[PDB]
Amino acid sequence: VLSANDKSNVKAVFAKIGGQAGDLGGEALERLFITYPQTKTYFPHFDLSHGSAQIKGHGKKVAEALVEAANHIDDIAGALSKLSDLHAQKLRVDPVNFKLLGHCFLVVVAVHFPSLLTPEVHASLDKFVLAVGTVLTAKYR
Amino acid sequence: VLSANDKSNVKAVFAKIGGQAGDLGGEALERLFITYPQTKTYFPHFDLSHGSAQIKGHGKKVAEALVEAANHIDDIAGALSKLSDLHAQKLRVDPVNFKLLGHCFLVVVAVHFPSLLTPEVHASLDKFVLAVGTVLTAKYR
Amino acid sequence: VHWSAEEKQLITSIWGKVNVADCGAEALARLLIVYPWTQRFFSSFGNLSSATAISGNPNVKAHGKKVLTSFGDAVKNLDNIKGTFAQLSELHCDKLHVDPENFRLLGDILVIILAAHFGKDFTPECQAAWQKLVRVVAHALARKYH
Amino acid sequence: VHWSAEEKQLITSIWGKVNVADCGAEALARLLIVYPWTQRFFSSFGNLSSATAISGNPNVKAHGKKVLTSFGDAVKNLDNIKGTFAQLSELHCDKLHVDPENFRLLGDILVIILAAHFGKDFTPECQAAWQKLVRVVAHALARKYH
Ligand code: HEM
Ligand code: HEM
Ligand code: HEM
Ligand code: HEM
Repeated sequence: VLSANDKSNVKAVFAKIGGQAGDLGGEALERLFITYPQTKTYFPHFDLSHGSAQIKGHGKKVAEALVEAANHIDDIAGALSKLSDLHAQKLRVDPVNFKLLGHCFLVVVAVHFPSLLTPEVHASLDKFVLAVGTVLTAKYR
Repeated sequence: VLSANDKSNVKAVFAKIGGQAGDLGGEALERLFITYPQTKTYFPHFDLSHGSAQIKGHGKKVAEALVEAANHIDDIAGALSKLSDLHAQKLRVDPVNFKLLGHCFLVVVAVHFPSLLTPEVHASLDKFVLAVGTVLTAKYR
Repeated sequence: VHWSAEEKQLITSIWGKVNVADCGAEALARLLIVYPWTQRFFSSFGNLSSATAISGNPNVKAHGKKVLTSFGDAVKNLDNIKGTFAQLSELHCDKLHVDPENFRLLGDILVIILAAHFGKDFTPECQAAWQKLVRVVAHALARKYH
Repeated sequence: VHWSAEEKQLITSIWGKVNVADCGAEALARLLIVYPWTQRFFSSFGNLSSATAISGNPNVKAHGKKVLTSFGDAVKNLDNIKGTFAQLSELHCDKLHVDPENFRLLGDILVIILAAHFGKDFTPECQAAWQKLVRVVAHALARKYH
């Protein structure tokens, strides 16, 4: 579970990464389709070619719910009410596909924002994204 | 998450398996050490030889917290307050070692109580033991 | 990759007593219900929006018989699970993209389902012997990366 | 088990720029903190009850250098990861009993730690190439069952 310092290190970081989203949330999905092609099965409607307006733009959407999900660090289930259904009942996204995205999100922050993500911050950030998906799988687990 | 019918099928079953605990909770640990020797590393203080007073008796303890954990189906974190620390901070039990036990628990009920554990009941039971451990790992996740 | 003597005799002294039909739908109907992000690969299977239907579809019915019919190919040929499910190692990878965990998950459904069909005659050792057989038929498929 | 041309050139055009010492404790200090049920195997390592200490122990310090020194044995010999970590496949199984998941977990710590040490010069393709290298050094050890 997140305690204050979890919830607060996960704030600290999101107070810096406020700058960029279609620049940072967007780089973790290009990292997802490249390292894990397989997850391209969820997007036949999409173009996945290096650079497109879909991974830029749906990219910019994924940061938001993680940014939003950070603003409501105590009640995230409700703060991601629609999303958890659209992912768990409708699209039916295999559980593991979250850890990879979650982990994909860590890389991009390790890319651009090194000297924030210290080991402890790493932990918090992990527990967070790692419970962001939990609340997205809610419907099946 | 558990909805009513989850919480109620998980009652139904525990209203039958009330009969046996040092007879049923005890058979899922003999199943654990035999299928997964490795988990014998947590018990150097124990005798694990087919039949002993330790796996009978610590066995009888594990059912209880699962029986207790069933009686408080809404607030299980508190209902297993001590345990989650003694397992997560002290002994430091590898997360996966729960699913195996959890799964070990399913077998024994599939052993003795077939025509309860229907597919749906299986699901509920799964979600339950599968969230009993979650609340036991709480401290690390 | 090694098979101790009593193991072989045990996975068969309990294999040939399996009703490949009845425990066929059972392993599959259970896997669609208790792990429903898996129904995503069976959209071409018809109406699967209820246990009653997941238990009861004809397509699911006779895909099960096939899936468990694939474990009899593990049992008879206990030294060469490589070669047997090598073509299914591909189809469960390059064609569909089914995450290793899922296999290991059907694996347990299966070790649960006979533990219900055989009662006391399915003993801890016997379970030690099958949940092991799972982890290898499970792995034979897990190869097209490695 | 196959290594496409640009992959080899890439896991090394970035390997030799690794400070085996500094990114050594880093992968390990991170793995003890963010996965602390793992500290259980390092009780013979001294006081590990704080990040400050998990970062700062001498024993952890010079076990790291060793652990990452084990990945240079993957890089140079990219066709034979079988043979290299075959003795470590045992010691990470029959001796200690470390669940496969844990490896895969150190694996990610490691793919995170250079993504911090190399910034923009560690690109998605490059990541595609290492997180892959993880999954194989990760698997070489995962064998004493299979
Ligand atoms: C960090 C965890 C995740 C977050 C925060 C997230 C966020 C979002 C958001 C904000 C949407 C847009 C909803 C809309 O406007 O309709 C969405 C949809 C979607 N997500 Fe995720 N998601 C996550 C995990 C995943 C994973 C793991 C996958 C699978 C690999 C996935 C695949 C999809 C797909 C296919 C859509 C629908 C796209 C479309 O039809 O336009 N998501 N997600
Ligand atoms: C269904 C999940 C579990 C339940 C309900 C459970 C229940 C319990 C209970 C009731 C105790 C006794 C506390 C006491 O009297 O001091 C205990 C202790 C213990 N448990 Fe578990 N446990 C679970 C999972 C696990 C797992 C997965 C492992 C590792 C394989 C494990 C290993 C231990 C050990 C080593 C002790 C201390 C024994 C002793 O020192 O006497 N438990 N657990
Ligand atoms: C791990 C044990 C498994 C075994 C032994 C197994 C075996 C088989 C067999 C015998 C077939 C028939 C192919 C043919 O006759 O052409 C098949 C195909 C298939 N399998 Fe599996 N399978 C396993 C696990 C899984 C899992 C975990 C999934 C998904 C989560 C899955 C999904 C499928 C699908 C969708 C097909 C194609 C059937 C169709 O055309 O609709 N299988 N497999
Ligand atoms: C997956 C990547 C890993 C690699 C490449 C690796 C490599 C190594 C190396 C080089 C040694 C030194 C043995 C010697 O010189 O005698 C070692 C031993 C050891 N490893 Fe790992 N290892 C990995 C993962 C892990 C994991 C996941 C754990 C536990 C969760 C672990 C725990 C240990 C322990 C406790 C030792 C013995 C050190 C001692 O004596 O205290 N390793 N491994």
